[PDB]
Amino acid sequence: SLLNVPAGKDLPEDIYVVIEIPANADPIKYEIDKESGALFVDRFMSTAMFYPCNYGYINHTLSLDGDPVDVLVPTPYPLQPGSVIRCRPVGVLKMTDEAGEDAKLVAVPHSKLSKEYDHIKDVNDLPELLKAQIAHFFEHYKDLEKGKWVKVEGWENAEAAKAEIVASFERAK
Amino acid sequence: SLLNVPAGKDLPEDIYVVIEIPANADPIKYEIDKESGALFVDRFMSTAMFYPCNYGYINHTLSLDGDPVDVLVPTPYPLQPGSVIRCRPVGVLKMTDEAGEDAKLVAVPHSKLSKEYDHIKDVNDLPELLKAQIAHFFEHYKDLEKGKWVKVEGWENAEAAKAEIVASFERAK
Amino acid sequence: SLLNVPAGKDLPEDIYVVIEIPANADPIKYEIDKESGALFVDRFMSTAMFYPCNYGYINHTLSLDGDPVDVLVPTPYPLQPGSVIRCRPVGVLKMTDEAGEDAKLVAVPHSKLSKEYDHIKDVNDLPELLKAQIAHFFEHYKDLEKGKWVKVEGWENAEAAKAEIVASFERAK
Amino acid sequence: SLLNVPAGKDLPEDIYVVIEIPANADPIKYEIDKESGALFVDRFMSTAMFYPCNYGYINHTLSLDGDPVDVLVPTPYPLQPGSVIRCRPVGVLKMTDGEDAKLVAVPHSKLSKEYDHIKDVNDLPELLKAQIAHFFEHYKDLEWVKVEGWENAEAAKAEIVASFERAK
Amino acid sequence: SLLNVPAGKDLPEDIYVVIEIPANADPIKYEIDKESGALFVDRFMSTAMFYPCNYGYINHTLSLDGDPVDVLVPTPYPLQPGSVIRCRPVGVLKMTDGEDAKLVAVPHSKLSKEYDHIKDVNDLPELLKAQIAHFFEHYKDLEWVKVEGWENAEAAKAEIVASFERAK
Amino acid sequence: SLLNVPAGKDLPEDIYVVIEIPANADPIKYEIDKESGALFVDRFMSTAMFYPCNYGYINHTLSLDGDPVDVLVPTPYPLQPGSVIRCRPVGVLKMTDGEDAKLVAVPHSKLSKEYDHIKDVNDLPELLKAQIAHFFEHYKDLEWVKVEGWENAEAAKAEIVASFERAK
Repeated sequence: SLLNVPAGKDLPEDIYVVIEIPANADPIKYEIDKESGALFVDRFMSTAMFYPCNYGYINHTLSLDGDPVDVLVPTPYPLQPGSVIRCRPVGVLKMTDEAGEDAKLVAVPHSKLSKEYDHIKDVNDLPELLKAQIAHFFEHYKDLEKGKWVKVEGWENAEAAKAEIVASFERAK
Repeated sequence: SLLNVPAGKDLPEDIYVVIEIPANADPIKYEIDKESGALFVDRFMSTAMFYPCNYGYINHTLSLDGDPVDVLVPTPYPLQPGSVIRCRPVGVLKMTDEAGEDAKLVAVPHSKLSKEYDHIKDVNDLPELLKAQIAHFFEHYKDLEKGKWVKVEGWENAEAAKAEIVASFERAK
Repeated sequence: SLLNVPAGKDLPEDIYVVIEIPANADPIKYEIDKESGALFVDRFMSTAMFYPCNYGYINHTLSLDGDPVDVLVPTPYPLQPGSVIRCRPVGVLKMTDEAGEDAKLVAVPHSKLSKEYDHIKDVNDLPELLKAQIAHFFEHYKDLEKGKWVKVEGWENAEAAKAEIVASFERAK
Repeated sequence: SLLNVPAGKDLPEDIYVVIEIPANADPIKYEIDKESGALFVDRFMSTAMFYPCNYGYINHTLSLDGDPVDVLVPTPYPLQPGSVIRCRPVGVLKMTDGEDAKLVAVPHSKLSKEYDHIKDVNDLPELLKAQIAHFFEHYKDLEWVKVEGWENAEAAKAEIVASFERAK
Repeated sequence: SLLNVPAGKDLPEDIYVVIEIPANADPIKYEIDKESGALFVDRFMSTAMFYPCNYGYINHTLSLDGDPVDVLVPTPYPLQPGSVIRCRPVGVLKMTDGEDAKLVAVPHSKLSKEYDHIKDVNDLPELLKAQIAHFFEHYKDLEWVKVEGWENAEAAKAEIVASFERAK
Repeated sequence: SLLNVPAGKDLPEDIYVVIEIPANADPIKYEIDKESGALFVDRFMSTAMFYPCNYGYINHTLSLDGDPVDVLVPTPYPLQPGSVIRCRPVGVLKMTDGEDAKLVAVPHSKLSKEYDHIKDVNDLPELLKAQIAHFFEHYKDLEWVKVEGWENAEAAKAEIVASFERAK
């Protein structure tokens, strides 16, 4: 089951991300139940927006918010909700919402799966448009939800990202 | 696995439905094997029709036909086969086929996932067109299958639906 | 889980095939991890080609290459990656790659699921165009991958196919 | 522009069919406006059904009901509404609702060889023929038709010719 | 050909809307070239958003900004870019970026009954009305607009009439 | 109407490309009929391959093979068959089957900035350039071509100019 998926081959350089929401999909926010490993519908997004990247999490990680580390993974084509992709950390989007601090990692597919992201070694190597869309997205997707708000603080490098993976992995024990 | 999915949070008001066939999909009738929890192809429908709603079942229920209670769930967008959605009972379509009596529940997404179905508290609140299409569908999808026939008897309220859920849940023990 | 799926109802006549790649899909090569039963992204194909059939494997089989027997399954509509379909053996495509000998079976949906393939009792009954596309595909999909090469040797009948299923099934014990 | 398309290269064997509705598509019934040649939305179908084949007409034809000869064209993939496809007549589904007829035509061999074996109505897959009948029999239920039967390639050609001359 | 489409059967109650952008589609902003009538790619949207409704214009109309009256049309399924749909005005979303207005129209009852109950702007689903405002408010962020509010069916008709006469 | 589209705003730097085949679509080869301007089905491809880019031509051009200059245009999302997109030439893939050439053009900066960095053929992603070569090299296998190589933006412009003047 997805529950048995490893955090990665060689953390924090080599990780697996369990996909929950494909890029460019209909406004359905899926989430993998951590008890059954099944794909649950979290909710139908209220805004007319779509995820700019595939969104998921790293298994066997535990962050301060109590949940696993979530990651955005750009790929040539949208992935199946519930699939596992091997990728590597390149940065982190830092923000704050009605609950407190939030941080989402950005990771690109591993060289074994494609050589299109080999030159992307850090947050500053990602296409600027993409970065702008990701920020804009998180900053506005919950707008039609009363009580929820998001403020994008900024981006951090691969080091900070790998830092979060290792911290959260050790903490998950 | 899907096999471990609960019948619901608070039966019969709050239930989870395991989706097998998305709305508006290609003529493939999927079914979750109750032994493996895997999605099996039951058959390729012979008629040029499509399910008007997402179709699935409530786990941990056992009706008189020997199988779990099946439900039709309307949503804004088609759901992934094998996903679990939290919804609530609003009515039941009663019919008879070559095997005997058959009844399929209609349930709408729970308020947590969307507020579009809050005003739909009973079978009589559902759009008439939708009800007509659901009946028409079940009454004709097996037409090109020799030996199978369906006759729609009628609709019943939320009470009758919740009655079926509770009966079948207790019976599943 | 998919890991618990049987090789078939009555080998080698009646088998189940676990689907990994749907026909006519985007260039993503999926693969079911044999440890978790989860769907992993193997890689993004480099060529501008798509699988002519649904591609998967028979569970509980072990061939000489160390992996389960893989099968190509034509259907009216593309199947969900990770679904299980009941079909029957009609032939085998024989070829050789940079690793050595390779053979892929062709199987058509079982009569229970559809009556469109009943007249297809052997490799020679398959549409010639289809056979040409399958061969062409395997012969060129890895062209943009340095080190990999494929040479199609030829087709064999239902007998040879059933032979491979039985050998690999017994060997998997 | 779509209005300027000919009935075909060589009636009634070789014809051009203007596609209005694609096979396996959403229940939106489009129709080319004979005045502008633009694609109009005729109506949203009310039954949960889809056309088992692409659906269109042969331009420059006039059947007794005042409309051009309409045809169903099976293809390996759905065509674009408003595209034109070269085919050859293979049969006609007769029915009554007055009297109505829908021809079946397959892609001309210049576009594909997948249909060379289908010379007549009987050559068409039984299931396909059965899905077409059922569809036309039931798609207007929530709004009626009775399927009379199938007629041959010659009958199909006869309908094309009559309607074409009749259009002149 | 698309240029030859009329403003409608009976302005301002019964109108034809030429669809340029489908609902829920990829972020590609198309626009019909008023000179050729062909479908041009205006630009690729930079925000991760999609039109909650089909978007187009009423031919033969001229608003103050030199363009025809643009309309948003909700349908059960996305329409084809370049298709024409018969509708009836139900409201207008006002905003400023000069001043801008976007009418909302629903499918004419001849195409569907699903909207007969929507006689006015208030009849439209609150969420739908809220997604339209937010979209127009935020889709050009990465390239600005301020939503003033919603006006009624009468206001909508008034805009159609003025722009139509103004086009003459 | 599609016949009335110009070759571009400013040849050979700024050109309009009429798209006939979308990127990543079903193996249906469409082509705009130069007589009606309607979208015709040329044939159903027999190989399991798809165009890695949108494919079309520059209207009002006449290459030596009697056809207009054909172009491949990479976009973030597949375009609609029959739409027109403003681009700028960046290269040309040469081959022999007589001699054949296919220009590559990217979206004009007015539509997107995602391609401003691609000034020449070498600027195009190696993989993309490699998928285009392989595709044209193998798509007609089940029905032949040999890829000669890639030429620059200047070579591309030269082809546009010659064919345009030649069309006059």
